[PDB]
Amino acid sequence: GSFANDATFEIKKCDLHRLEEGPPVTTVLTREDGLKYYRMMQTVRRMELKADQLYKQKIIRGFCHLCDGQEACCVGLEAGINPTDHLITAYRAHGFTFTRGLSVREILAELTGRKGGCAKGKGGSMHMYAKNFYGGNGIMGAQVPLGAGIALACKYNGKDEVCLTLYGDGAANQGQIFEAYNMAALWKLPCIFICENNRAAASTDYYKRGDFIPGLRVDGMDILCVREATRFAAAYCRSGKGPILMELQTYRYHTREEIQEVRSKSDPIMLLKDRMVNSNLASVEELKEIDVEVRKEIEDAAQFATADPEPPLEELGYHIYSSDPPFEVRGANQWIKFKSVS
Amino acid sequence: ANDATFEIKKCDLHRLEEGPPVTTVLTREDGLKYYRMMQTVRRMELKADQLYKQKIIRGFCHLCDGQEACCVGLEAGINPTDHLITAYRAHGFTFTRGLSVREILAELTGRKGGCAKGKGGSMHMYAKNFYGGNGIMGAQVPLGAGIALACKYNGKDEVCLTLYGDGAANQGQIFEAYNMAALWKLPCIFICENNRAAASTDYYKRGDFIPGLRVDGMDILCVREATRFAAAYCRSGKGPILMELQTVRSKSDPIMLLKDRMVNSNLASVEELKEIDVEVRKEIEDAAQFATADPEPPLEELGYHIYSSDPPFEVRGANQWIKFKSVS
Amino acid sequence: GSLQVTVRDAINQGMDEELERDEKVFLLGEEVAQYDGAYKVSRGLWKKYGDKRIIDTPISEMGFAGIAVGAAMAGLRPICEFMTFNFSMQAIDQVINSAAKTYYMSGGLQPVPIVFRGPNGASAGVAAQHSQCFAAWYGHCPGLKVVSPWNSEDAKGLIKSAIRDNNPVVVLENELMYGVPFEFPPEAQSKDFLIPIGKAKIERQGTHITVVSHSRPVGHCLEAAAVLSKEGVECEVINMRTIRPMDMETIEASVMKTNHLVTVEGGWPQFGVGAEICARIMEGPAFNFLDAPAVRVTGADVPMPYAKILEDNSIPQVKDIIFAIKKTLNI
Amino acid sequence: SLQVTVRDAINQGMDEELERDEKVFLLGEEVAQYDGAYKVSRGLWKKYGDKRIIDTPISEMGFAGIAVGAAMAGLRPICEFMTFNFSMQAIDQVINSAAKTYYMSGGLQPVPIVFRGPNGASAGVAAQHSQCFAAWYGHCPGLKVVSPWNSEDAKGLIKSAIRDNNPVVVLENELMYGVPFEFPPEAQSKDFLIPIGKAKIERQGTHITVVSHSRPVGHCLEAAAVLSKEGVECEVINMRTIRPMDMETIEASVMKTNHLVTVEGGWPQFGVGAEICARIMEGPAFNFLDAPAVRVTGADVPMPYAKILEDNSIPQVKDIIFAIKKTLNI
Ligand SMILES: Cc1ncc(C[n+]2csc(CCOP(=O)(O)OP(=O)(O)O)c2C)c(N)n1
Ligand SMILES: Cc1ncc(C[n+]2csc(CCOP(=O)(O)OP(=O)(O)O)c2C)c(N)n1
Repeated sequence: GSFANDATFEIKKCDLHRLEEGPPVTTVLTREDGLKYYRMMQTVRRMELKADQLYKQKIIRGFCHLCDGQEACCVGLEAGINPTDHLITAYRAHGFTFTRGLSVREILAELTGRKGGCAKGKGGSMHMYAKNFYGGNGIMGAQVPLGAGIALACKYNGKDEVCLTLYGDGAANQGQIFEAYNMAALWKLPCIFICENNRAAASTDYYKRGDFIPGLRVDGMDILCVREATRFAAAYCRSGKGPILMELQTYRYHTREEIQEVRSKSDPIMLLKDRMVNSNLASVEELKEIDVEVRKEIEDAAQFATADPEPPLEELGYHIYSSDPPFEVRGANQWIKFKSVS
Repeated sequence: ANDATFEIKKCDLHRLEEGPPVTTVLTREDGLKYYRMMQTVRRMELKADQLYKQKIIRGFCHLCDGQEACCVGLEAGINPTDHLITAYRAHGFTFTRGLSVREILAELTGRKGGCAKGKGGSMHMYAKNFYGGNGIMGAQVPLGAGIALACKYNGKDEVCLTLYGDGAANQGQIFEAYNMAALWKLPCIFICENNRAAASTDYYKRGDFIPGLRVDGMDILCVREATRFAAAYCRSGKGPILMELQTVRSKSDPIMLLKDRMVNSNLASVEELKEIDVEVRKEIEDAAQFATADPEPPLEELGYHIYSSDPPFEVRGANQWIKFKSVS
Repeated sequence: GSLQVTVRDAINQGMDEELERDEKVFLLGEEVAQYDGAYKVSRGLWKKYGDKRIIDTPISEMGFAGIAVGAAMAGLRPICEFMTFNFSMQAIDQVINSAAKTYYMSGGLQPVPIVFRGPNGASAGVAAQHSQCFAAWYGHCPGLKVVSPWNSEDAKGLIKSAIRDNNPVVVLENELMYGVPFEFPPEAQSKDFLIPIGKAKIERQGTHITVVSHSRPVGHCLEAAAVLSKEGVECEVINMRTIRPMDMETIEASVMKTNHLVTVEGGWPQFGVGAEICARIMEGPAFNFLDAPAVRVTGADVPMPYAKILEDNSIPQVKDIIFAIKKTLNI
Repeated sequence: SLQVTVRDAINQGMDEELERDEKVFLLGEEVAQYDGAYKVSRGLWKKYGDKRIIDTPISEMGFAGIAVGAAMAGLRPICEFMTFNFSMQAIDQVINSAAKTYYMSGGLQPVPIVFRGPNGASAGVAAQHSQCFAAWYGHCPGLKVVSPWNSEDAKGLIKSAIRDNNPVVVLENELMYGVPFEFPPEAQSKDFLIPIGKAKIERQGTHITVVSHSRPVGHCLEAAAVLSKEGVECEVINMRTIRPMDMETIEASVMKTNHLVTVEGGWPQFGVGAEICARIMEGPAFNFLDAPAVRVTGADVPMPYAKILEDNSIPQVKDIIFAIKKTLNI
């Protein structure tokens, strides 16, 4: 019946590329941060499991890429940056939308295409935006030059902000990424290129693909190992040394495909759970109490996303241009006219 | 003298343990052929420059003077059955790949006697196993990888040389071509023509997993030997390879270097190389007058050659009453 | 002796028969081999022909499209698949500048026998970046041939003609049509079945109004024609099949009988397929035969929204075709 | 009044907007120290420096996406393509990343950006450097597409394009860069703006409406001046904006002239003229047509190199007069 305020942990050593010294191999996790990181990861988990359920029920249409098993990435990266920093990723943005501040109600309602969604039902799974969160992007590789441009604006405004620009390993051969490498290093943009490797390409050492840009390969199932590398990479960009490449090694949960041998040994929520209990940062009963609250909050949000009505037909043409006067757009024929409002 | 051995610069290597030899044998016959070929390309680009300044040539006219050791050196290291493709600076390669000076100049001046009947101009000239110049930078690099794919597809041990300038070395599609060429072990020789906007100027290293070598592009003998090495590499099945050619006139002219080498080793006399200069210079003036006196292509052939192996049809002109006949 | 064949199976039959016919033909694209096709169109092809002929490519559109065009220049006959045609925009320079214009610039020396195929246009809940129709864009460019099949006959006959043509051919398929079955007559089951590029097909004889469309909305035009037929209005539904060069003689000959014209398309209205048909009917010999102006039925003038109610109203529906037809006929 | 070339008028526009708003910057190939590939951005780098006038490598898809990214982050870039033929490498970023983004976000993420550069035919640049992209970009919702002709058009539209909070494509013309025009004091002002979406009547007429955009507008004025000596008064209309085009001005003209001819530089099929003809037929002016509207376009071929062939692949003054006389049965 006594709780330690903090505890020191040994973190995995990152593989380096064109770097003499890397992130520290020890870090301090406080009890408050541990409980915060745990609740955030368990929320992302139960949110993706609920989305998977709605997708099977065909309530969600089109695309629905889930990030379960990568909770240490979106939560670990957020713990290593500021809310005034910038982040952009591809089509698997459900976790990042929640970690960057949007509610589970907004995310699920958008997935179900309802008026209560964060994009008013206009975007769906792949196009969710938030403050300093430049969303998911459906065209692979396209978000990498976009993030480099956000980093250009970070340097342009000179407020020592950075941009995290994520892409999966399947997008790592998009030519525009190599064009973005050269410009980011040429202009020393505060851009952290993050390759989300899930475990096609002649080289699988994605942290070395920037050639002239230094890189570090990180274990993405350890949230503390991701947090320390993010703090290292963010400080690197804030010093004016230019861009940096960061490979997060993770695994997705979505017979031979038994692969309980990833949940049992490497699940990011279970790893943070075991670390906090052995170091007396929290009790098993405490973390079960958090699971119950989170599951109730997701079912309450899923209930909202299911009962919430569709967007009104009168708003089909809304928000085509910004800061423009109202006009009409043509429908299925010349007699169908939708009003368009900024 | 029948033959002579020459010292060539040692190439800087990337992911290669052994490189091209640092000595080579040049025969008298090859020397006179290389000299005449280089001197012809030189006088041809200077004549085009005059016509371009005289506005007889329109639009674009990128000259390759000073790079004569590249196109002639590369041709000496490959076979006529090999394949080559480059960007917009293709006048020299058009001549080394078999087209005559008359066809090249007449095409530059936009006359019916041009190799493309005046339809393509400076940037779009094609020849046998020469897949031409290309106006969009970098686009020719994936094309060469596809020609190498056909080389592997047909399995007759042919290779493809794919050239791009240093200004195009940051085109994303080049890195897409790198990854697929090594993945499929394509017999593609990526050649970056470096002269003197890029975070890395070690262009022979940009292929990362693809091995590279940096070559002195002003020495024709060094280009020939590096090309033979790269061609043998691709023919052995080891996949692609990257080759950087670095390309003042007082001690770096490629013609002046080969001229001094052959005279010092008694491979040729000063009088012979001057007589070749006269023969070459006469051939350029004869081609230039033909390109100037030759009439433009006829207007009746404006729509010709839109589709291949198709029946004839008519295309719309400036208005619906102008109809140009189109024939394959 | 007819069979029930899906459009997906008809394309698969076409590509399979052309691969066996000419060893220079090969298929490359994302997931075309071991995954059996992103939409299962190339199922079984890799097991039959191997790594040499069915080539899995990385996600590098500009790169492997250019590789296909390069292989075409060297004498091969590639089939370059884009997973959807939204992703072809990354490679569109290779289609236009490297493939379409080359034979003309070469003075008739360098032909480019290549096929660009893949689904085009709207789907179901895939949002704005995955719903664009590129029929007008590719049809705008000389040196290309652009086709847009509808049913199973269209798909197999056009895909075989596209492969045998010595020039760049764009085949704009439709995902929602892949799983739709049609009666497949014995003539289409043959390995010699060809549908010529540049000729449209009349899917329904009519005398009151000419309805021209391509791809999936052709089925909606037939549904509208069946509804209006119970009211005494005979529609002549025309399936373009080819976008460039389109068959205007067939449309003109129909208008000379019906005196009314309505075009139906899935893509965006401005500078679209219907705009060319209407402009061509006004410049042509059929203009004096119109008893009413020709009207266009298109998709809504917005990026494709996600919500079901919004997406349903951004695409021509059967009631939208009937509405435009009754406006033209003043009934 | 001063003699100002279109190239100088664009330079005045960008300079005034850079001075007005520090969030505006220009990036592209050779825009800085080379003073511009066509000298359009001359002196801008010497005035503002590396921070605001950014020379980029030859990486079209790369720096166009970088421009859009900076625009999402709150800046107002000016992204120059050396010609719009090279924009095809970056057209995915223009369409999917910039045009469609505000709509998909539900009104949360605007993209204030300008894509400018010469468009269409030139002189001897062959097929890959002569393509016109007016119809392609005008086809896409979420974009605004303009195509200036004279110096007033260029400065007024480039300033409206920069101040608009949405992606604007500015299709310039290389052969118009060096052409001088009378520049009135109203155009010399720093507050001179031409609104996007309204056309300008360059010549009043009563016998036929002639609509065009970009360089061929001048050829229509030459054609109208020749026909005026024959008793035919042409009403020449300068579109200025491709999307959303000003059909009300064209319709009002057709209702007076009863005849319409469209003239454009790009390819005929699915081009700009095709949309204008469809809109008058769907519109209220169709009953006022006493003759079908005809399209004057470029030849339906890849642009050839030879001087005689390229001259016949571009609308000439005699081609406009011929189509006009066909419409009037004279
Ligand atoms: C430029 C581009 N090319 C192709 C695609 C099609 N595509 C989307 S996601 C994807 C990868 C397969 O999906 P998933 O199962 O999520 O694998 P991951 O995304 O994890 O690689 C592909 C090929 C695309 N969206 N964008
Ligand atoms: C993909 C592409 N982008 C832009 C251009 C426009 N462009 C043509 S040449 C050139 C720079 C080359 O100039 P120069 O020094 O004469 O040729 P180099 O020495 O670079 O071979 C540019 C930007 C192009 N041709 N292709």
